[PDB]
Amino acid sequence: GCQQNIGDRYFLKAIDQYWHEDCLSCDLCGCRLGEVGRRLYYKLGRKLCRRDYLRLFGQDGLCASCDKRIRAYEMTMRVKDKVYHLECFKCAACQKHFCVGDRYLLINSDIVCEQDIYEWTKING
Amino acid sequence: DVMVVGEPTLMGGEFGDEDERLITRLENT
Ligand SMILES: [Zn+2]
Ligand SMILES: [Zn+2]
Ligand SMILES: [Zn+2]
Ligand SMILES: [Zn+2]
Repeated sequence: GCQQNIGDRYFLKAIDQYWHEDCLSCDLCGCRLGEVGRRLYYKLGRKLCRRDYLRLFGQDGLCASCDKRIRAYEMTMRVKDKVYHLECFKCAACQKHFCVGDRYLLINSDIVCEQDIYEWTKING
Repeated sequence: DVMVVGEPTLMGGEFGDEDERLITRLENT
């Protein structure tokens, strides 16, 4: 970076170069890459944070529920081949959002919570 | 066919593995 040796208790090593805590910054926004995430992105000769990397080079997808696009930086729920906007990952019956460890069934592209599988299938199929 | 809810993940986060570089924190004296 500043091309000067640090002389402190803690320093960083990235892209076969040594850096300060303050010197290893994202080339686009200037955020401290060490405090923000344990990894940096290296594209077109630039050291980039995840956000700027994904906004610029990320791959978008299609939501299995709403059929609208999902931008690369959007939070998602991956289930087998399918991908959902986090807000679309909800039970088709009760419209309830889930918790880690909860049980749901995947029918086609429908997410139906466990409690609801019976009544939903009874009504819909 | 009955599944368990996992953690969310970012959309393009699967795709940018090649471009990911690791930051090593080191010690002195
Ligand atoms: Zn420096
Ligand atoms: Zn950035
Ligand atoms: Zn959606
Ligand atoms: Zn439900």
